[PDB]
Amino acid sequence: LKHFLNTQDWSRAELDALLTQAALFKRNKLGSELKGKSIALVFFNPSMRTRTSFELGAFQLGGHAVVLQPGKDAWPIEFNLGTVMDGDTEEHIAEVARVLGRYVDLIGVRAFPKFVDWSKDREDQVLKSFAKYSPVPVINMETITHPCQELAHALALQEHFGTPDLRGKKYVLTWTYHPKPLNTAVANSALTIATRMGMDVTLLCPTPDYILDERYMDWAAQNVAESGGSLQVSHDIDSAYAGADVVYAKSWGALPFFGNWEPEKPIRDQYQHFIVDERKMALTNNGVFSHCLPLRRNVEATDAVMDSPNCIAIDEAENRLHVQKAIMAALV
Amino acid sequence: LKHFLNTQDWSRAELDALLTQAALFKRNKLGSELKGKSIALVFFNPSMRTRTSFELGAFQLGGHAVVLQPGKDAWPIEFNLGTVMDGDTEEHIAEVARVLGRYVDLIGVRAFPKFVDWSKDREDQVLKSFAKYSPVPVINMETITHPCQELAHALALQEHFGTPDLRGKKYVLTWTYHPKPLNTAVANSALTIATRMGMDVTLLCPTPDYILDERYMDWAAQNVAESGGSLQVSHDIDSAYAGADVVYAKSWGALPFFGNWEPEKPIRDQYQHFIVDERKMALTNNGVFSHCLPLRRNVEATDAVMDSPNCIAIDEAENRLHVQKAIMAALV
Amino acid sequence: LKHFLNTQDWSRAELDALLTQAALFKRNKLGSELKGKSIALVFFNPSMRTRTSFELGAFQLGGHAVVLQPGKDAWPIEFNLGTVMDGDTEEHIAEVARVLGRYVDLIGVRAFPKFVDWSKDREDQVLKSFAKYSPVPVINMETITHPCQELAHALALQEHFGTPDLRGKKYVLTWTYHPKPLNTAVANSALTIATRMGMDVTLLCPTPDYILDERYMDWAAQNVAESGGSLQVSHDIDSAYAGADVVYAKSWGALPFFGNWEPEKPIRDQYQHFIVDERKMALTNNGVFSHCLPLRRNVEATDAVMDSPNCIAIDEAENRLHVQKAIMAALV
Ligand SMILES: CC(=O)N[C@@H](CCCNC(=O)CP(=O)(O)O)C(=O)O
Ligand SMILES: CC(=O)N[C@@H](CCCNC(=O)CP(=O)(O)O)C(=O)O
Ligand SMILES: CC(=O)N[C@@H](CCCNC(=O)CP(=O)(O)O)C(=O)O
Repeated sequence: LKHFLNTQDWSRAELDALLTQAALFKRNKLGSELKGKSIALVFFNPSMRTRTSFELGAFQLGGHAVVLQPGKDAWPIEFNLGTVMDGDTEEHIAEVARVLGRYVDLIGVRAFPKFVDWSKDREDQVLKSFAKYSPVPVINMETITHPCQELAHALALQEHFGTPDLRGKKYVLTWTYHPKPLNTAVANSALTIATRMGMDVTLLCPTPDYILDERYMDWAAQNVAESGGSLQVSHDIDSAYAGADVVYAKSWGALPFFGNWEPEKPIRDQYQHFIVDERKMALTNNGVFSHCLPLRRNVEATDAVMDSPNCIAIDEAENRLHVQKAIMAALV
Repeated sequence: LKHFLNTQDWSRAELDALLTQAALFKRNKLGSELKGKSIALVFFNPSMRTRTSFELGAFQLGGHAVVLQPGKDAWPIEFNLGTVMDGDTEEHIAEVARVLGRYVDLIGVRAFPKFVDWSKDREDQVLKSFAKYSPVPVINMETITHPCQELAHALALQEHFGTPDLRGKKYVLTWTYHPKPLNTAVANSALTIATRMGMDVTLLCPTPDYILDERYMDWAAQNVAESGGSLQVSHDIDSAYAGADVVYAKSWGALPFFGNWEPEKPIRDQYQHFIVDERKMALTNNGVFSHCLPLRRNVEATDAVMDSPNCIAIDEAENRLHVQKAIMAALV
Repeated sequence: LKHFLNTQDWSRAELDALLTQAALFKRNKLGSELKGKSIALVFFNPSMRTRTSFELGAFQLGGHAVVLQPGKDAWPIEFNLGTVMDGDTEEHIAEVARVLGRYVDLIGVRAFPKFVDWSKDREDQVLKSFAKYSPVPVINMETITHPCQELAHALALQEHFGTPDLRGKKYVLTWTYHPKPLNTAVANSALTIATRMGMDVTLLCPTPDYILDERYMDWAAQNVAESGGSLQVSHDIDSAYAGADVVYAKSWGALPFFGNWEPEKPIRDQYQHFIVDERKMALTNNGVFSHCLPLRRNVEATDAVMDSPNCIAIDEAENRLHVQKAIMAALV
């Protein structure tokens, strides 16, 4: 059974096919690829674009999406094995995935880390459990990676430059400020797809404590050696931005501080100058700027940058709809 | 771009066309006016009829409604401009409206005042922001006015009297009791449409403190001079009800007490006799009674009045579906 | 007007017709029985299978389900008559049911007891009120009985044994452990349908305090005399399980302790050995095991039992979709 858990699991040819089908769907939005079919959208965390785009995507292809929120409307779910369920969880994922598999044709799942212990969060237990027990394809709607975002982002870049080949472009993945410590998922995914696409990637972050999990740094290294791109880490803003063709910003909590955030608060607070403003963008090669959203204006990026004609964030957001339709079509 | 924010923004001819299309849709509920199209229903407050009628209306016309609740499932939204978003809000309406505009064909928004400062609530910031940033038509699902309710109400009245021309009828908009201070929206809208329709309107309320915002009293004055109706404020129950053809009740907090409600509590509590009962309705010219709902029985109106054959509240509620379908059809 | 409140209200012929239509729908899932029609799914409590199966069932038959949660998105509802609504409830069921009746073609309602006073909960006020005031058919999505579960369960059994005739089979309805006191609905329904089907039923529970309400014991007695089955209560595990063809487990709070649960805690806690494990199932005649779900593994039933080929819980869960489609088709 084929699932869409990570782009890293897919061959470059398969990903190129997905991006092309996405472009095709963007030209002809209504279809029958999902006629009479359905997808269960399981959300363990908030969402506006993901829920809306998947729900509309299902509708536009003749199917139907059922939106579920365990702990809210649906019953809370247990993922650990062999435990005595006398706690807060009401049922086990074994039953949840098997039951949904009798109803729907696809299952999407969104589950952010708990931010208590990265050793536990990095195992991707929720997503892996759905893929293990589900008799139908499972789609990652964001856990510790965000593959749907990767493709929406990639398509937006190929559209901007007018070509599917992004090799040679200088890509800057920069950490940015935020009052709270967030998920590294989008950053992990950006690093992954940017290198898979063969760009010259620079991971710009405040300190070594903000470097991404080795798993993704390794994927990136492997992707560069295969795509012909490059990878490097930087703690110097001006050098990183210089000559950049693309700048993608995202805020995330330092992995070393999982379960111990109050000491990280003062640390991030002394780097709010990482905010993407006109000055930094002016150092780029008339580069484009994007963000996965939701975005806090004048915190992660300034009003000027967001409203500049070089910001393609709205186009990338729109593309979530198109690439997800390609993903669902491919899996059914 | 044409939006449906207030009936006051529309010409009488346009409103008559809407009411006629609504009557047509009531005769032939299924259609293809929204085939393959979608509407985002953004709710910042509770709703039963509005969510249900819009959702079903979209379905019946071949489209699909996506229901969103910022702060619940969707991310909280910032509306103020140029501020540093380090608070509770996660994203700005500029991005929210632009993104939704890439997904849906229409956006409906429900956002009640915050009841802290009427000077701020009366600006209609949420609705105006959606209309400003959205590339697609925006529909008022109730903010400080409730135009969809106005048309459902108007159609019910024209149906009751068997004619679209309501000129000459004595219309009584009466305040009624409620344990809590509520939105003036429905009252503002009733005053607006009743005068736009050319009826002889009487705004019956306990004291001058309960008179509606000048904005609506002015709209009413302008509407009367154009429709041939009349407007007057009253604090005397029996004189107002006498010979009335229509009685529309709604409870609302006195505008002067925004941000200072505890002193208003004792005030409203001494006027619970404003409740619509058989005695008051017996003073009317065999008039009809209606309410926008939800309604607290034996508080806002008695069981007898609600169950009387003169109560058209259920018909008005049904009409929300028909007039909203006419509105969506007109905007697409 | 015909509603689906309880199987006990339906003749055996009508129920057999429903089960047969359910089997037919399971073979041909897409249809037009609900084309352009809609159902309002009103949930006062959590749900995963019920919401998902009804929503998908409506979609597969060409209709649309509107999911409502009073107190969450919809307004809270008052059911008592003639009271002064100055409390938490915003509107009365009289208005709610009448309004929904102008929008949808069917109304489903889920409302568990409040667990404070069984004398009040056993009256089934919510369900009865919807049936009383609704101009359209009402469907029980679980209140104090769970008729939809009864049919899904019955169909799964007929499928397992390869025949609609279950007479002669030894059926064991056993109480099982759970940290909290739960609804007797599923148990009441199991007892009802198992006897209606003519099986030899044994109600196995810890003590006389866990025996079901007389109403259901009476229905069972009446069903046995008509179907040719049998009914008996047992407090001995091994004797009950011996030679059983079917074992259905469910946990529920002792009726005598409604409104007084802390003293019941120690009582249930001394019977957690009622859990369905391999040892008890090995005493049966290679019998099948099922549960309505959600199920707490290693509490209500062990991992071994849940994963055994004799467990048909997933099939019963799937059948909720098919029997509910038969129910909606029959009522429209
Ligand atoms: C603040 C916060 O927690 N952010 C998330 C955004 C995820 C990407 N964004 C999306 O998928 C868009 P939507 O479907 O509207 O959430 C994060 O940090 O990973
Ligand atoms: C108590 C309360 O806050 N009431 C609202 C009712 C609005 C009109 N009513 C509707 O639009 C019907 P529904 O869509 O079911 O809310 C108010 O006072 O403005
Ligand atoms: C723990 C709890 O409260 N359980 C419920 C389960 C009801 C039957 N189960 C269903 O209808 C399945 P779903 O639609 O997913 O809830 C009870 O005890 O009655």
